Amino acid sequence: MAAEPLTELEESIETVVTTFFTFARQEGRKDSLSVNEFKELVTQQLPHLLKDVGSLDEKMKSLDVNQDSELKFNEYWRLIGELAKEIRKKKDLKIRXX
Amino acid sequence: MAAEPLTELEESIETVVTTFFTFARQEGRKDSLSVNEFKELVTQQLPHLLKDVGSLDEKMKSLDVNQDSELKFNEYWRLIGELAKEIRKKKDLXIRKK
Amino acid sequence: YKKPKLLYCSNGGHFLRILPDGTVDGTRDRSDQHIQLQLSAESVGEVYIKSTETGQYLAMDTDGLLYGSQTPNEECLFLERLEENHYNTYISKKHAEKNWFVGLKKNGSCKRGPRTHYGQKAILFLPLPVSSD
Amino acid sequence: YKKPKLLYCSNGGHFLRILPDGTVDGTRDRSDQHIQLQLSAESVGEVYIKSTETGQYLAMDTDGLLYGSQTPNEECLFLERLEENHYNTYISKKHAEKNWFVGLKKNGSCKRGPRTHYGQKAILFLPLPVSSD
Repeated sequence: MAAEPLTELEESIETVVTTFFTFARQEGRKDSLSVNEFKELVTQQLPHLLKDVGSLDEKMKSLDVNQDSELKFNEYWRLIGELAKEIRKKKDLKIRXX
Repeated sequence: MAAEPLTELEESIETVVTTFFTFARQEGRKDSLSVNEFKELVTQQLPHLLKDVGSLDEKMKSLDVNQDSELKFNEYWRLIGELAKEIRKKKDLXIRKK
Repeated sequence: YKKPKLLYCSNGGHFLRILPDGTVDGTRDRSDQHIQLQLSAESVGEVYIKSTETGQYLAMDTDGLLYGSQTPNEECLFLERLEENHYNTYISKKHAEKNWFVGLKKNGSCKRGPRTHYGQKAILFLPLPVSSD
Repeated sequence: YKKPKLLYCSNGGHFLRILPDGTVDGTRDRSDQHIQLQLSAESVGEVYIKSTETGQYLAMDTDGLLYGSQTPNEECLFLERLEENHYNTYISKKHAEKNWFVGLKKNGSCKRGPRTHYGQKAILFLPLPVSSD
C-alpha cells in the first residue's frame, strides 16, 4: 500500500543522504558540515576506506576548494566520490586489493 | 575477484554495482559498459530519472573521454553521479573548461 | 509418483501456468490444470521442461525470451543445478556460453535471458513436484 | 486523571525509566513504577518534565546530555510541539538558539543534544499519559 519501494539508485542516494543529513545538522546550518562535523563522519562510520583519521585537514583542503570552512552539500558530496573510487581503486599502485 | 563480508553502507553501493554487473557482461567483458549494455541500461533502469534516453550518445561522449568506447570502471560511474545530483539539480550545470 | 511438476520463483503466490499458445505466465492458481510441466533429467545433468500432460514443450528464444509450444528445440535443454537457498537452478547450456541461465518474471512471465546472471534472483526457482519418496 | 505521564520514542518496546540517581534509561517494562513523569504545560507552550511521584526533576546538561535529579533547572523547560506523525515534540527553549530540541536514545538513554536537530527521529516522542477525556 504505502511506503512504496523506489529504484535501487533512489534507495542508495537516500541512505547516504539521510546519513549525511544526520551529521549536517550537528552545528550551524543543516546542510553544511563544518570542520568538526566533517571529521565526525570519517572518525565514526569510516575506519577502513579512509583510515586516515588524523589528516582530515588534507581531505578538507582537497574538498573545500574555496576554503570557506563549510563543505556545502555539493562540496561534501565530493567525499562520496573519493569513497566510491577508493572501494575499487583503493591503492591500485601498491595494494592490491581487496 | 569479489567481496567476502562488507558493512551496512557497503551493501547499498554493492546493490547498484550488481545492476551494473548484470548489464555489462552482455557483449564483451563485464568489467566495462559497452553500447548495447549502456543504452539498454538508460532505457530500462533510467527512463524516468534520466529523461534523455535518446541523447545517450552525448552523455557517452562526455563520459568516455579517453574515447576508447569502453565506458570504463570509473568512467561509467559518473552516470550514477549525474543521476545522484539530478534529483537535486534539474538542469543547472552548464560548465565549459579545457 | 512422477507427475505434474510445479515450478515457480520469487517469494509470492505465483505458479508457471503454461498454455498451448505459448504465452506462459505466473498464474497464482491451482484450480485449473495448467501449471504443471514434466520436468525430468534427460541426460547427465540435462533437465528438460515439457508440459506434456497440460500444455506444450518449451523452446527458449535465444535464451533472451523464454517460450514453448511448437517444438522442444535444444534451447529447452538446461543443466540441473541446486542452490543452498531452498531453490533449483537450471542453466540453459544452449546459451551457457554467454553465462545465461533461464530466468522468469514472477509478475511478468518467463523472459529475462539478457538479465540471467548474478543479479536477478528469479533464477532460483522453487519446485513443488510429486517426487517418489 | 492527571497522573503518571509515560513518554518514549523510536518504534520498539522501550519506556523512559527515571531513577532518583539521575541515570534514566529506556526500560521496556511497566511492572515497576519508575517510568512515569509529571509532564505538563507550565507556561504558554512551555512544558516541564518532572518525575515527581516516581523519580526526580529533569535538568538537561547544556541540552547536549539529558539528565535530572538535583534541581529542575531552566534547562528542563521545553516548548510543546506536535508532529503530524503521531508523536510529540519538545523544544528545549533553553538551547533553542542552537536549534536544539530534547532527543533521547531508545536503546541508550536521553542524551543527544549535539544531535537534537533535524536528523534523528528519536526527537518524535510517543506519549501515553492518562488524559482527562
